[PDB]
Amino acid sequence: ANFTPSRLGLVNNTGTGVKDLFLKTFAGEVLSAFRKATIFEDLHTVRTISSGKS
Amino acid sequence: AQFPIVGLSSTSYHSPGTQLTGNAIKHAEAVINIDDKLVSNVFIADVDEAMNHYD
Repeated sequence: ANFTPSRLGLVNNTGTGVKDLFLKTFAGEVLSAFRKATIFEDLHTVRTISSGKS
Repeated sequence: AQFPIVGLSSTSYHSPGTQLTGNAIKHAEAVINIDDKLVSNVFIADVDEAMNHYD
């Protein structure tokens, strides 16, 4: 301990929190709810029609 | 829009020595106010469009 640093995150020279002049930043990854296992979309017969009600 | 209309006259005998004054031919007009806007509209859903077999 031989130096007196210039704390550039302090609001003045008369504080305790050496942070709080810095910013909170986006991490880069956004979380979201998981996708439930859809096992019945497959394992059945699928057909497509172009017109009609049944 | 306004349509003016004209037409009248008269005929009489004259006595010498007197001055003719005149006879008035007065007019009128016909006006045609413009009505509101006529419309005709319809709404077609896409369910019926998809379930149909003609346009």
